[PDB]
Amino acid sequence: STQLDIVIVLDGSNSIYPWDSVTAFLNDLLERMDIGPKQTQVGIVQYGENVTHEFNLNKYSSTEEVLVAAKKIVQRGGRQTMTALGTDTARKEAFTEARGARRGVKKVMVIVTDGESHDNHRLKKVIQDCEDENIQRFSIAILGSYNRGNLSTEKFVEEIKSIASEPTEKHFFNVSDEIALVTIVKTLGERI
Amino acid sequence: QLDIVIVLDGSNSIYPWDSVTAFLNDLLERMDIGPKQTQVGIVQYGENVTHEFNLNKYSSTEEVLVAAKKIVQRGGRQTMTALGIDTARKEAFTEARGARRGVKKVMVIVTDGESHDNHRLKKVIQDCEDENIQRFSIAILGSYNRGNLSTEKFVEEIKSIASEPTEKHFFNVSDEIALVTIVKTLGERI
Ligand SMILES: [Mg+2]
Ligand SMILES: [Mg+2]
Repeated sequence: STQLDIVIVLDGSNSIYPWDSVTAFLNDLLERMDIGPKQTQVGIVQYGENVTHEFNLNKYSSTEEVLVAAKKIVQRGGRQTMTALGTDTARKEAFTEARGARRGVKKVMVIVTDGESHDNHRLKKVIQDCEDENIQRFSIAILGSYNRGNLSTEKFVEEIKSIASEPTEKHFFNVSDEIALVTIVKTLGERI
Repeated sequence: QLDIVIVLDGSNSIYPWDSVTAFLNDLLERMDIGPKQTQVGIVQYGENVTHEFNLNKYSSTEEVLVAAKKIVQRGGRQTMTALGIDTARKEAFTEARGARRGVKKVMVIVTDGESHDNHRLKKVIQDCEDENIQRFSIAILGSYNRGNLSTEKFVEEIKSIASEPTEKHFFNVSDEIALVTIVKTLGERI
């Protein structure tokens, strides 16, 4: 039966606004989980230019504690968007026994971003490494800032889709804007 | 809490071998291996039997995984399943090779053909029953189907090796490349 190690990878770019929309997403997604050492564990990493572990997989042992922490996460911002670095760091550091990962438990990564990555040339390798380590990946593309800035989103969407596990349609979410993020909580939760 | 001995048919008809090592990797990487947790030993048989490694040879999952990938196919024409199972019972499951007193013994048998020492199965299996060894048996029908051979008799033989209820302990795998698909389910039942 179930058991789950979930690491949410958050793009802290300034373009994402309002930040309340992201924390609302975290709250609504996480409150529907049974969090504990013998159940689901959640770890959160935020990236911009560099990466920060907001908290490890075994930092909190109850849904209640996680919800309190999730709300405290502040937007770190950043010039460049290093999604490959964020994902790779999550694989290499977040999903390790030292930080709480559990032997034999299913691994799930949830990536939320609102732009193409400056280190997109690393994605091919980074994604394959996650795949070899059996990390199911759900990727979320927020088209808000791009649309508000009249930027074509075609390539952006293609890039974020490439991060999602197959079948893509089930692991990739095209979110029109920040305020619409909480809208996918029900579905994402049913698929994780 | 578990002493697991995997008994692998090494007969040349099984192809590609990477399919068997992929199965081992995927199955073993989900276990917590150690002298205080799960222990794994592997035996490979053909016309003869070889202990790839004893139950207490390794004390961690990572070590087991590195060793598992190194296991080479030894081949053979004769499929001495009875000998393989019997050797696992009286040799692999001994305190000398790492077996822990009081821990549950689990055997996982993987083969792609009827055994040439089939006349010994009833006796060998009964001895396993007497010693309380839970048995999971996996029949790969790859070579048989490719060779257009009937599989009814083959499947019945492998089912007879599995502990009851057969539904829980026996697995019918269409071909080598499909072996990896039972890892999840097998891992949950052990
Ligand atoms: Mg941005
Ligand atoms: Mg054979």
